[PDB]
Amino acid sequence: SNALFGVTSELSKDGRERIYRVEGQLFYASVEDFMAAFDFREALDRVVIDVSRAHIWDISSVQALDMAVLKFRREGAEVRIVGMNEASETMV
Repeated sequence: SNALFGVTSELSKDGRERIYRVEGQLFYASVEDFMAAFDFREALDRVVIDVSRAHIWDISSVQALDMAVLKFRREGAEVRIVGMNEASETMV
């Protein structure tokens, strides 16, 4: 479900970088919805995934973030995560 989390994004003026902003609760039950939030095929030099406003609750949701990162990297982007420390405090 995407009831408990949201993803928005903003593209740079040159179209070369996209920042995704994730907010709310990330649980294993919503992994497929989380994946569907990203456009992995976009021609980008850089992707930022900002999870500073999100809470990761389980290791499946960590692995889903890692997979989104890997998929952007395989499509040629330099990828960085912002807010991992804050998002990871809930990983219980």
